[PDB]
Amino acid sequence: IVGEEVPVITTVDRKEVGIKLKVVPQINEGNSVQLNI
Amino acid sequence: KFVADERTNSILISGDPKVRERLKRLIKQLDVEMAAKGNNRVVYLKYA
Repeated sequence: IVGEEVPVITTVDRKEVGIKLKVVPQINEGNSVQLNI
Repeated sequence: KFVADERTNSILISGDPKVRERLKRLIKQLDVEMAAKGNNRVVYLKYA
């Protein structure tokens, strides 16, 4: 994440906004990569 | 007749020197150890 945590009413809570990439790769035993993104 | 110890894992015998001939034969007969069977296997999943 490149961004900022900003508070939001709900009370209040910290929510992150910006450029964020959450990836979980697993590699086929050669070449192709599977991505849960 | 027959004995063994699994402290030592050794056949003991009670009886003949014919029992000594044939039961040194069976001392030797089942001494063999089975080759590994790959009873378990670790498989690398490519996709799933």
